[PDB]
Formats: sequence, C-alpha cells, structure tokens
Amino acid sequence: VKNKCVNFNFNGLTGTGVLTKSNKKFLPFQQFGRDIVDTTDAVRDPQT
Amino acid sequence: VLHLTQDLFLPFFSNVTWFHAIDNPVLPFNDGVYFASTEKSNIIRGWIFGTTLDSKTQSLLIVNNATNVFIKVCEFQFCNDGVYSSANNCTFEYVSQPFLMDLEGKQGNFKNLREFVFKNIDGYFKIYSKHTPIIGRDFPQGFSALEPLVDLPIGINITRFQTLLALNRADYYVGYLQPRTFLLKYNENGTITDAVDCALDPLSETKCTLKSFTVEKGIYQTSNFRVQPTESIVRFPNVTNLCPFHEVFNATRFASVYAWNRKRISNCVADYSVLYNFAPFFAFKCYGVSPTKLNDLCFTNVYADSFVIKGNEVSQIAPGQTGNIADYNYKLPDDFTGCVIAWNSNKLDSKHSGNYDYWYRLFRKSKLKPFERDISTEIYQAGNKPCKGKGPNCYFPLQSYGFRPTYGVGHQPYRVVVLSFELLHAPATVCGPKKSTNLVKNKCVNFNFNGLTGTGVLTKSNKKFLPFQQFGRDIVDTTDAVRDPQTLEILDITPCSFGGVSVITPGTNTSNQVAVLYQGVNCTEVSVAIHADQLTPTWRVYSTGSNVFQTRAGCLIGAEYVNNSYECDIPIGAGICASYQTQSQSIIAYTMSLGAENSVAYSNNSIAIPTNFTISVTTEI
Amino acid sequence: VLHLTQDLFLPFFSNVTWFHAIDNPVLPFNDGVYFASTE
Amino acid sequence: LPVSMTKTSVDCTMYICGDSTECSNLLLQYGSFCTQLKRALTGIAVEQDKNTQEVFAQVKQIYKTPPIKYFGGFNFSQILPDPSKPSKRSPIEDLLFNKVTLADAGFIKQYGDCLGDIAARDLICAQKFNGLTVLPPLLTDEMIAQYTSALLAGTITSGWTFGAGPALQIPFPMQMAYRFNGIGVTQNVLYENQKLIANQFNSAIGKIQDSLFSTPSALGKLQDVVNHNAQALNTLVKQLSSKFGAISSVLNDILSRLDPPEAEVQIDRLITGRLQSLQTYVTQQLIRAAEIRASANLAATKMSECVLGQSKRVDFCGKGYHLMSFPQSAPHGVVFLH
Amino acid sequence: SKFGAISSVLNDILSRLDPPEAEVQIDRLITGRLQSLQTYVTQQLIRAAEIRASANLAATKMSECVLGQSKRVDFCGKGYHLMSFPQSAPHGVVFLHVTYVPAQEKNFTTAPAICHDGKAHFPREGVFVSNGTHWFVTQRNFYEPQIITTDNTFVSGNCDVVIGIVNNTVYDPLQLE
Amino acid sequence: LPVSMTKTSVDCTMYICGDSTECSNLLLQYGSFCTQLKRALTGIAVEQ
Ligand SMILES: *[C@@H]1O[C@H](CO)[C@@H](O[C@@H]2O[C@H](CO)[C@@H](O)[C@H](O)[C@@H]2O)[C@H](O)[C@H]1NC(C)=O
Ligand SMILES: *[C@@H]1O[C@H](CO)[C@@H](O[C@@H]2O[C@H](CO)[C@@H](O)[C@H](O)[C@@H]2O)[C@H](O)[C@H]1NC(C)=O
Ligand SMILES: *[C@@H]1O[C@H](CO)[C@@H](O[C@@H]2O[C@H](CO)[C@@H](O)[C@H](O)[C@@H]2O)[C@H](O)[C@H]1NC(C)=O
Ligand SMILES: *[C@@H]1O[C@H](CO)[C@@H](O[C@@H]2O[C@H](CO)[C@@H](O)[C@H](O)[C@@H]2O)[C@H](O)[C@H]1NC(C)=O
Ligand SMILES: *[C@@H]1O[C@H](CO)[C@@H](O[C@@H]2O[C@H](CO)[C@@H](O)[C@H](O)[C@@H]2O)[C@H](O)[C@H]1NC(C)=O
Ligand SMILES: *[C@@H]1O[C@H](CO)[C@@H](O)[C@H](O)[C@H]1NC(C)=O
Ligand SMILES: *[C@@H]1O[C@H](CO)[C@@H](O)[C@H](O)[C@H]1NC(C)=O
Ligand SMILES: *[C@@H]1O[C@H](CO)[C@@H](O)[C@H](O)[C@H]1NC(C)=O
Ligand SMILES: *[C@@H]1O[C@H](CO)[C@@H](O)[C@H](O)[C@H]1NC(C)=O
Ligand SMILES: *[C@@H]1O[C@H](CO)[C@@H](O)[C@H](O)[C@H]1NC(C)=O
Ligand SMILES: *[C@@H]1O[C@H](CO)[C@@H](O)[C@H](O)[C@H]1NC(C)=O
Ligand SMILES: *[C@@H]1O[C@H](CO)[C@@H](O)[C@H](O)[C@H]1NC(C)=O
Ligand SMILES: *[C@@H]1O[C@H](CO)[C@@H](O)[C@H](O)[C@H]1NC(C)=O
Ligand SMILES: *[C@@H]1O[C@H](CO)[C@@H](O)[C@H](O)[C@H]1NC(C)=O
Ligand SMILES: *[C@@H]1O[C@H](CO)[C@@H](O)[C@H](O)[C@H]1NC(C)=O
Ligand SMILES: *[C@@H]1O[C@H](CO)[C@@H](O)[C@H](O)[C@H]1NC(C)=O
Ligand SMILES: *[C@@H]1O[C@H](CO)[C@@H](O)[C@H](O)[C@H]1NC(C)=O
Repeated sequence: VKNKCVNFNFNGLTGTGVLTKSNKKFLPFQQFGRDIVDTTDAVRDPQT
Repeated sequence: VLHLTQDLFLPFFSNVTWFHAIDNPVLPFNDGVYFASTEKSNIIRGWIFGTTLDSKTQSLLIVNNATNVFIKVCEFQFCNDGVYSSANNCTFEYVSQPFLMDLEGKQGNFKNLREFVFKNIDGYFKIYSKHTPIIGRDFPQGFSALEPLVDLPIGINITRFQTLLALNRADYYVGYLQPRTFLLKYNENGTITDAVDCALDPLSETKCTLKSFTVEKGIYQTSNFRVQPTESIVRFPNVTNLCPFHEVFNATRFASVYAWNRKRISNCVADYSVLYNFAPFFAFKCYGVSPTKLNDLCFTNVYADSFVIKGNEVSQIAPGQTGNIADYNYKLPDDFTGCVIAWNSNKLDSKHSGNYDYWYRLFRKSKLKPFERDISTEIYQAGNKPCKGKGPNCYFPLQSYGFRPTYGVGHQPYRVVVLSFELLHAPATVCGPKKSTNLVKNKCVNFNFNGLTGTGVLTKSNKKFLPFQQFGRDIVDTTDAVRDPQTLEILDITPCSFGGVSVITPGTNTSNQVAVLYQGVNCTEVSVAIHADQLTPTWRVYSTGSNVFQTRAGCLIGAEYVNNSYECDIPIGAGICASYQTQSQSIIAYTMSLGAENSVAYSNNSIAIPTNFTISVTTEI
Repeated sequence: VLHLTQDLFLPFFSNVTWFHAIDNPVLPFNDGVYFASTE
Repeated sequence: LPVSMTKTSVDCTMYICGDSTECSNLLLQYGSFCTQLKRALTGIAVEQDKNTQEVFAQVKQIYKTPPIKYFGGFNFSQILPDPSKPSKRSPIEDLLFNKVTLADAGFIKQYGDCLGDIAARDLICAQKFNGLTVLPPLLTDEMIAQYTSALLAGTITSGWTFGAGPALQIPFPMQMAYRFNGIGVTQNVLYENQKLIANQFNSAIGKIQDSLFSTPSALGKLQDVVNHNAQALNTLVKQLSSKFGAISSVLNDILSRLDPPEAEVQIDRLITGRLQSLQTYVTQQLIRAAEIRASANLAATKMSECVLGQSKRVDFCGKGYHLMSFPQSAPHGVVFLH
Repeated sequence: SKFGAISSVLNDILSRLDPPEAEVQIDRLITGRLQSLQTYVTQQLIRAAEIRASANLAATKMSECVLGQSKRVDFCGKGYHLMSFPQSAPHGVVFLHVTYVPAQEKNFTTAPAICHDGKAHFPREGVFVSNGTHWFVTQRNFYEPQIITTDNTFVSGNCDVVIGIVNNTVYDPLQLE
Repeated sequence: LPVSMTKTSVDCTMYICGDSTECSNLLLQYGSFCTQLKRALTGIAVEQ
C-alpha cells in the first residue's frame, strides 16, 4: 500500500516511512538507493 | 553525487601489457586483473585460474561458448592445448547467459571493445563487464562504466591466471588492480560520467580531499609526507646462553599446587621453539602477550611457576578466577602479563598400585593474595573450638591429589607451568633469538633496541649518560636517546620526516599545472628522499632544477622564483606568494609587494591642498 | 627538566635516629629505610 | 594589544596512530572526526592571517620618511626606522622583540637537528616526534616593520589626510596646531610654546623607553598569549603517555605484544582517549582564536581611529585629550604610543 | 559510522541481536553519536558568538553611519564619510558608504602666522596659503582662496615667538568705512 | 549591561571520586584532564 506511513521489511531492510511510485533509472543490477549522506532512499520491490 | 570509494581499481595512466597472437604465457593473478580485448567476431573463449594448474589444487574455468557459459570449480589435470582431463573431486557447476555480446551494423568495422575485471576479495568471485562500440582502433580515452554480470563464492586460492583461444582457418590488454581511493561522478540518471584517482597527481589529491570536480584558485592542505624507513635495525643484547626452560620442563618432581615452585629466569636468550618441542600442548592460554609474537620482545625478568594439578583446575588457572585452587592454593594477579602452559602427564604421575604423593589445600583462613605461597599445616577451626587434630569439626588443611593411571581427563594428572613476565621500562636481560644486525647512522631506520620498537634517524651524541642510565626522555615523556647494548654508546632518535604537503594551483577551468609545497622541511631532505624513492607520497611531481625554492615555510616544488614584486593571489607563508602569470603560462613565486613605493615631499613650508574632489561609493557586507 | 616523581622518599626535615656503638637493637622495616654512617 | 597567536596544522592520523595501519583502520570507523579538526585549525590559521592583514595593511601606498629629519624640533628618531640595523627596526621596536621569547618560531625547518640535538631533545623536537607542527605567519616580522614604518611616516608628514585620500604634505608644527584645534585650544598656544612642547614630547619619548626597559613585564598580554599557546600544546603532547585505562601507552609496543583481535580493545581505548584530548585542544584553540579576533579588531579600529586622525572618544586613544598615536610592531601584537 | 559497533543501523541491530547483548553495541552507538552531537553544538555556539560580534558591529554601524554622520575614520568606509544606505541581504546586510574623497592637489606655500604690525595673525579656520606671490586664506579639504581680512583671522601674539612667521598685510573692512 | 557573573572553582578530583583512593588512582590514568579544567576556571575568575 502506497502513500501511507507503514513499516517496511523489504528483503530484510527494516525501517519506517511512506512509499510511492518513482521515476528512477535503476540499472538492472541496481537493488538499493541512497543519497549524498549515505541513507537508504529507494528500494526495488523483490516481487514486482 | 560525487561519491568517494576505496576499493581495488585499475590505476589511471598505469602500465597495461598489450599482447598478440598467431604460446599463451600464464599471467600472474593478484588483487584482481583487468582484462580487455578487441576482436572481429570471436577468438577468445574463456580464462583459467587456480594455483599450479594441476590435479592437486582446486582450479577455475570460465570457458564461454555459443549459447551459455560453463563455469565450474574443479581439479583438472591438464590439456596442453576438450580443455580438461579430470573431474574427480569436482562440484559447483554453473551455467548462465553468455558474457560475450557481438553486434554489427551490417559491417565488420564495429569491433566492439570488451572490458572485463575480476577479483577475489574474501572469495565471492566478482566479474564485471561492458561492451563499448568505441571500435578499438586505439585504446580509447573516454570514460566507460563497467557493470557486474555474476557474483559467486568460489572460496579458493587463486595465484596464477591463463586464457583460452579459438580456432580459425590485437587483443589481451591486461592490467593489474591496486587498492586505491577513487572519486566517481554520478550522472543524474545514475551512470558514472567521470572519475579521478586520489593517488596519481597533486591536483587529483586536492580534488579528492575537497570532493568536487572544480578546484578554485588557492592553496589546499591535503595530507602529510613521511620518509618511510629504508632499513630495519635490531640490536639485541650481547648474550647467547640459552635459557634453562629445558631444565624446568625436564623436571621429574613438579611440586604440588600448595607449594608452587618458583624459578627465576635471567641472563639468557629465550627461544620458545624449545617450549613448543617439549609440549604436547593442551592449554596455551596467554594473556599478557600473544604466543605467536613471543620471540620479538625483551623481558626484564621471567618467572616460571610449575605445579601438577587436575584437569578442570587448569581451566581454573586464569587471571580473575575462582575455586579451591584459585582461592586457597594459587591466585594469579588480575593484571597478569604472562602465559600459561598445560600438557598431560600420565606416565610420570601414575603407577600400578597408585600414587598419593601430591597435595592440595581446601582449608585456609582467608583467600590467597596473588603470588603468595602458604606452606603451613594448621587445622581449620570449625565452630568455636581451639581443637588441634583430625576428625569431625577438626579438619586437616591440605588434602591429597592421589593420581593413578586410570582416571578421566577431568581427573588425569595434568602438568601446569606458568610463565610470569614484566614488560616495563627497565634494562632487559631475557629475550628472543633474533639476530643482531649492523648499525647505520644518519638514515631513517626502524630500530628495535632491546625491545624498544620505533622509527627514526640515529647518530652520535654528546650526552653525559651515567653508568646506570639506559634511556632518554624529555619534559613530555618521550624516548629521546638510547644506549647501545653491544656498543655502550649514546644515540639520539629523530622523527622520521613528519611534515605536511600543500598544493598550490590556479582554477582547473584555467589550467592543470600545480605546485607542491612541503611544509617546514629543508628541501635537500625531500630531494634525496624522492631520489631514493622513500617518500610516502606516491605522486612524484617533476623537479627540473629551475623549480626549487627554500622558503622559510618549507620548500616549494613546481614553480620558479621571479625577483619581481606584485600584489599576490595565493598566500604561501613567510612573505612569499605564488601566482599563475604568463611567461606561455606558468606558476611563479615572488615576495609580496606591500604596495606602490611612494615618497612624500614634506618640507618646512610646503603644503599640498586639494583643489578638487570626487564622490566614491564603497560597499560593506 | 623539573621532572616530578611519586615514589617512596625520605621526608625533608624528618626524624632521623642517630645511634652509637661501644646491643644492636633490631629496627623495624617498612616502605624502605634510609641508612647512613660516617666512619 | 595581541594581534595573533601561533598557527598550527595538527595532523590527527599521525598524532593518534603513529605510522600504524591497524590503528588507522580502527580510526576510520569514527567517521569524519578528523576532517572537522583539520578544517577548524585551517580556518583559524587563515583567519589569523586575515587578522594581521586587517591590523596592519591599512595603507595601499608605502610612504617613506624624507631623508632629512627635522620635524619642527620634535625628535622622532626613537620610532623612525634605523637604517644601520639589519632588520630595519626602530629602537623602541627592538626592545619589544627582545623582551618576547617564542617557544616555537616555526620558520626554522628544525628537522635535521633532532639527530643533532646532542642533549635531551627539546619540546619542539618532541612535538615533531608526535604529529604537531607549527606553520609560519604569511606576513614576516620584517615586512610588518615596513607596514608600520609606512604608517608612521604617513602620519607625521601628511597628518590624517593620507588615511582618507591622497597624501597631502603639511609641516609638523601646523599638523600639531590642527590637532590642538581639534580639542578646543587655539593654535596660538602651540605657536607660542613650540619649544616647550617639543621638549616635553622629547622627554616623554625618552622616558617611555626606560619604562619599558626596566619594567619586569609590561608586555604581559603578549607573553600571556604565547605562554597559553605553548602550555596548551605541551598539555596536548603530555597526553601521549597516559594509558587511558589501557595496558600500555605505546602503540608500537602494544601492536608488537598483542595479536590484533585482542589488541583492538586497547587500541580502541587509546583512540577514545586521544580523540577526546584532541577535541578539547581544538575547542580551546577556537575559543582563544575568537578572543584574539575580538582584541585585534579592537586594535584595528584603534589604529584607524587614533593613528589615521584625531579621536573625540574619551580614553579610547589613551587617557587625556588625545592628539596622535604611533604604531609599533611587536611579536604577535602591536604597541601604540598615544 | 559504526563507532566500533557491529553495525551502524539501530533498526538492524535491534532486530539482529537480543537485548542483553545488543545493549553493548547500542551503548557504543550512543557513546559515539552523543559526542558527535556535542561537537556540533559546541561549534554552533562558537559560530553564534562570532555572529553576535558581527551583528553588534553591524547594529552600531547602522545607528552611526546611517542615522547621522560619523567622525570616526574608516569606520563608515574609506575617506571622509558623508552618509550610508542600508540594503537587505539574505542572512546579512549591505551598506553603501557614500564618502567624500579629495582630488588633485597643488603645492603652494604655508606660514604658521602672518605679522602685519608687530602682532601675529592666525586663521580662524583654515590655512595661510600663498599662490607664490600673494598670501591667502583657504579651507582645509578644498581650495578656495580668500583675501586675508581681520574676520578670517584672530590676532594674539607679539611677532617674536612663532617660528617660520612670514611678513604680509592683513586687511580690515572697518578702516575703509 | 552585565559586567560579571559568579566565579566557580570546582574540584575535579573529588567531584569525580568522593574521597575514594581507588577512584583517584584510576583517574590518574587519564592524564592532565583536570589541571586543564582548574586552569580554565582560574583564568575565568581572574578575567572576571
Ligand atoms: C535520463 O533518462 C531519461 C529517460 O530515458 C532521458 O529522457 C529522454 O531523453 C531523450 C533525449 O535524449 C528523449 O528523446 C526522451 O523522450 C526522454 O525524454 C534523459 O535524457 C536521461 N538523462 C541523461 C542521460 O542525462
Ligand atoms: C574636478 O573633477 C571633476 C571630475 O572628477 C571634473 O568634472 C569633469 O568635467 C569635465 C568637463 O570639464 C567632464 O568631461 C568630466 O566627465 C567630469 O565631469 C571637474 O571639472 C574638476 N574641476 C576642477 C576645478 O578641477
Ligand atoms: C633625537 O633623540 C636621539 C635619542 O635617541 C638623540 O640621539 C642621542 O645622541 C647622543 C649623541 O649625540 C647619544 O649620546 C644619546 O644616547 C642619543 O642616542 C638625537 O641626538 C636627537 N636629535 C635631535 C635633533 O634632537
Ligand atoms: C597670486 O594670486 C593672484 C590671485 O589674485 C594671481 O594674480 C592674478 O593675476 C591676474 C593677471 O595675471 C590678475 O588679472 C588677477 O586679478 C589676479 O590678481 C597670481 O597669479 C598668483 N600668483 C602666483 C605666483 O600664482
Ligand atoms: C618683517 O617686517 C619687519 C618690519 O616691518 C621686520 O623687522 C625689521 O627687522 C630688522 C632686522 O631683521 C630690523 O633691523 C628692523 O629695524 C625691523 O625691526 C622683520 O625683520 C620682517 N621679517 C621678515 C621675516 O622679513
Ligand atoms: C512472483 O511469483 C509469482 C508466482 O509464480 C509470479 O506470478 C510473479 O510473476 C512473480 N514475480 C516476479 C517479479 O518474479
Ligand atoms: C609503462 O611501461 C613503460 C615501459 O616499461 C614505461 O616506460 C612507462 O613509464 C610505464 N608507465 C608508467 C605510468 O610508468
Ligand atoms: C554450450 O554450453 C551449454 C551449457 O549447458 C551447452 O548446453 C551447449 O550444448 C553448448 N553448445 C552450444 C552450441 O550451445
Ligand atoms: C577426493 O579426495 C579424497 C580426500 O582424501 C581422496 O581420498 C579421494 O581419492 C579423492 N577423489 C578422487 C581423487 O577421485
Ligand atoms: C595461496 O597460494 C600462494 C602461492 O603458493 C601461497 O603463498 C598462499 O599461502 C596460499 N594461500 C592459501 C590460503 O592457500
Ligand atoms: C627429560 O630428559 C631426558 C634425558 O635425555 C630426555 O630424554 C627427555 O626427552 C626429557 N623430557 C622432557 C619433557 O624434557
Ligand atoms: C660483545 O660481545 C663480543 C663477543 O665476545 C665482544 O667482542 C664485544 O666486546 C662485546 N661488547 C660489549 C659491549 O660487551
Ligand atoms: C637547512 O637549510 C639548508 C638547506 O638544507 C642547510 O644549511 C641545512 O640542511 C639546514 N640548515 C640549518 C641551519 O638548519
Ligand atoms: C633577480 O633574481 C635573482 C634570483 O633569481 C636575484 O639573485 C637577483 O638579485 C634579482 N635581481 C634584482 C634586480 O632583484
Ligand atoms: C628647515 O629648517 C631647518 C632649520 O631652519 C633646516 O635645517 C632644514 O634644512 C630646513 N628644511 C627645508 C626643507 O627647508
Ligand atoms: C624529631 O624528633 C624530635 C624529638 O622527638 C622532635 O622534637 C622533632 O619535632 C622531630 N622532627 C619533626 C620534623 O617532627
Ligand atoms: C610639489 O613640489 C615638490 C618638489 O619636488 C614635489 O616633490 C611635490 O610632489 C609637489 N606636490 C604636488 C605636485 O602636489
């Protein structure tokens, strides 16, 4: 479910937040997403 | 983002060996090898890894074919040309999509460059690749990303590396990777457009330390420079008599725990291979010092306490423990600097009909303070009776460790001998069989004087060392001077080369020429060091003789001294300022001009009165 | 240097017992003893 | 007034982990606790460079005293530069340089005589042995003398006009008359008592030299600044022999005695001790640098006010009705003659 | 930053370790992050004090330079200050010091006093300046010669104490009328 | 306008180790982390 505060456990990556669709350009081998300060930003859905 | 990474990379502008083909040397494998080849359609099949490449060590094979790949980890014998002849103890076969991809625009000119990098960090074989159409007419200089294909845990030893050819009826670009810090520029879409090394050029290092791609005009302090020592000097004492560890481990009557025999070891050379020889070791717990590093330290005194004791009390014997032995018979200090030894002995403490010679104490008025012996036969009081004898409520203090050849391991006659050390600042007398090398002065060397490890430059001195004096220090408590054990002379100790490197550059949008300033160091010292290749900085800036300058702040390399005077653009230090000025362009060093040299016309009766005026608007922020 | 040390020392302007000889009482030992004699 | 302190570029990696790769790897687990310290010290050094710039470089043009020195009877030889001396400093400036002793000059390149120290190596060599170095000031103590000489020559031959625009020459008796007119006394007083005023000024200038000569320490502020620098640095270097709850204080001894998987505990303890000591030093240095910035901004506005003109502010340019002031260069400071 | 702990993620370590042993890594992480936050707060306090000094200087500069004329040299820009205008800037202020700067100068002559008849004459405000042949009285920061009359100069002296005195005649508008 | 504030001369040795010899001995292993504090406070008081 998107656009709602949920606790995510994506492939063992625990955390909390709000998730939605994006327009990233994830390369086929890319799996995670971070930022300039090394904090997990975007995740690739294992089953979609 | 400008993310900075530290990992095994191919050095920029490094050596790459270009081969040909028309037999297949085995190129060495270490820290990963970068591979590249250009071919029309296909001539390279796969690569072979492993050690000794025979049927005695596990090996690798990455052979490609028309539709799949034939990965496996096995123990082939040889082929000398159907690429193997043995699959006896071989598992872990792997097949997936082919790595090679060839596309042509209806012409063979599109000789796509195939780039490959492999590495074996903690096993986990990593294979990265990228096929670029930059045609291979020359080894190109554009930036090309490299993406991974598979990543699989071989977990074997790889030292050698070979390659496979094809049949038919300019390639083999081989590079070697090294641990470097890299700064990579990521595009908005996630690709990597640009990257620069951090250990190639001074400007590259500044660009790394101020992470960005544009370096504004100025002077940047990046790191420090150190002259790494050339030779390693070890000067142990002048004694060669082997220690009597033989005579304490060859004993036949190791006393009981209640009376721990204590021997003193002094004036001898301590090699612990003899310790290893006379020891079917069972317990080698060492606390103060690591047993592997035991031959390289000089001890002021060594104590050898030996006593036979049962199996579980061996585990009892340790700093800060509890139990009838650790409380009433033998207590080690909490801050124990030493090591314990325990090996089984059922041949000297056992016999038919039994043996009961040994003794131990469970009854003491109080605990045993550490390293105290309490040989005494006093009956422990029970209740309030001054009773002196055996029987109920009148118990003998010490009981018997009766030992017979038939017990369990928990009850077997274990032999325990402990070694007590004292590693503090004192004139050492006992240490390892390490040989005494020569002495060379006026050169950066690692000294190991009587166990005092360190680095620096040593020479003659004129101290007034009293006969008992051994060391030297300062109000800051740092070892200054050491007396030579085998010469009885006094040598001072120097810092290796400690300084600091600052790079003087104009804006990269203007030029890439840089100057290097070594702070607070005579420039003859760095010049000889850079000539002998003993400087920790790996970026070697050119020195053409015309670019050397002994400043009061150190020495400057890369810019020449012009005797003119200008308002300067880059402060350096001590009245010297560097600038990027035309010659056709170079960096120049000159003393500051404080301003226009003007003289007033003061006189007895002369006055200058302004006949006009102007209005100026300044700004303050 | 003006190095400062913490160790067993003889106190300044302390009590020192001066003996004579012409029997040899045992003196107690504790934390070290300073001994001197002119002859 | 203090104008600046000693500049330092402490290197955390060498200071905490003397040439030890394992210790460097352990320190890498603490993040950017080192880059912050390096940036703070570099900012302090550049700031203090700017500070000396603000205090002294108030004139774009360098003026030079006329070859003949007869300023209406006023005797200025004591503050005018002496060509005979190799350093081109006035006698009053020489006493200040002689009465201040710097523990670390910085512009010495002292490496090469740590082996040659012969006797017990000194505090500077000890600091070099453990990762603490001192940068030299960008403006030399000789070029600062040129700046001071220019400022002094401009204010006795051109009055205060050279502080605003072009330098306009004016005889010294008339400049004195105008300074007198600025405080509410007419010029006829000076033009009638010129000889008496000249004698008083000469006697005062003569007697301040002996007052600075015979006093134990009238330069106590600059000496206090230098002493605080040296004492903070010595307290820093004395922390390298503190066990911090570890078995020993020598990294080379510990790495050679204990295998890494156990030694890492002692290495971590030493890391936490030395990092916190270095943080304390950096914080105290930042506070002292801010204080010196405040004092030297006061010095800069005092220069621009009292030297480049007459100040109506009471007691700011000395006690009494201010007339002039002559700057004098001092080691890590300035001296005003109100 | 791991700060010497197994990992730097609380949500990972809490779910990876049971609390009695997880508390060691957690305490390490607090020990690191608390010290980092203390460092940040200390630097912010020092910078706030420096900005306090700068803002007090800006406030007194506004009240002096803008709300009046300042006799202080170089305080309201370089030169003889006239006015200033404030301008708002992001997290700051910008002042426009309008200052009077003198210009082309001419070396003429000067005399401390003028002796007309046994009495020294001194200009009430200005300099006794001579073209080269005819003595004049003019202002200080601008050249505006005037005929030496008894109102431009006040007289007190004896023509024998002032050094450098130059003979000239002073005028009076009273004897003519 | 404030002109001064209270002068304090806290004592690290007992403030950390209330009349405890073992604690004083352990604190002696931290070097001159106390003389610095006493000097800073004394300088503050003298400056006040
Ligand atoms: C990142 O990826 C985007 C999606 O592919 C790119 O946008 C495209 O741009 C092309 C022109 O190059 C358009 O034709 C297309 O419709 C789409 O808008 C974008 O350019 C790219 N950015 C890069 C590579 O920097
Ligand atoms: C003082 O200086 C002024 C400029 O700073 C002079 O004004 C100039 O006038 C000329 C015309 O003569 C213009 O061409 C020029 O642009 C400027 O406006 C002014 O004349 C001058 N006066 C004296 C007395 O020197
Ligand atoms: C200005 O003041 C100087 C003081 O330094 C005078 O120098 C003196 O010279 C005499 C010798 O004539 C020395 O004995 C004395 O110690 C001092 O240095 C200088 O003469 C004086 N000049 C004028 C013009 O007054
Ligand atoms: C002294 O100042 C005089 C100003 O009144 C100048 O004299 C002028 O001379 C012209 C003729 O040359 C007269 O017509 C005019 O009325 C005025 O008197 C004179 O040039 C000046 N002298 C010098 C040396 O500058
Ligand atoms: C200014 O004019 C005075 C008379 O108007 C001069 O006084 C004369 O001085 C001479 C000696 O110099 C006497 O001999 C004579 O009797 C008269 O008193 C005065 O000198 C003169 N000053 C200058 C500087 O020219
Ligand atoms: C996940 O598995 C289901 C069940 O086979 C399948 O329908 C779905 O397409 C799969 N999704 C992915 C991304 O593999
Ligand atoms: C590459 O090898 C050649 C031949 O040995 C050598 O001249 C060159 O310097 C090498 N490249 C670098 C960067 O050292
Ligand atoms: C290539 O290797 C694959 C690996 O399974 C094999 O199935 C195939 O027969 C081989 N040959 C061709 C032409 O694909
Ligand atoms: C596999 O290894 C074992 C190890 O002892 C050996 O006994 C066996 O012969 C090997 N199998 C082969 C060589 O086929
Ligand atoms: C791997 O092989 C090399 C070369 O013989 C050898 O030095 C090294 O010890 C080996 N390592 C292992 C883990 O087998
Ligand atoms: C004890 O000494 C004998 C004498 O030769 C020797 O054979 C034996 O190996 C020694 N044993 C030990 C444990 O030292
Ligand atoms: C060291 O031993 C050698 C060999 O006996 C001897 O020649 C030399 O004099 C000794 N030196 C000292 C300082 O004892
Ligand atoms: C440093 O300066 C020069 C250049 O090296 C030379 O005299 C010597 O090496 C050093 N001199 C002194 C006085 O330290
Ligand atoms: C020019 O520079 C040289 C050194 O490069 C110096 O020896 C010489 O004195 C300079 N000439 C002048 C006129 O300054
Ligand atoms: C000023 O007068 C004095 C004494 O009258 C003389 O020594 C000096 O040379 C004069 N200077 C000028 C520029 O006239
Ligand atoms: C030494 O002993 C005498 C006699 O008992 C005594 O008077 C004196 O005070 C003692 N010295 C000190 C320092 O107490
Ligand atoms: C006036 O003349 C003197 C004589 O050389 C000269 O030095 C001075 O600069 C002149 N003043 C001016 C032109 O304003």
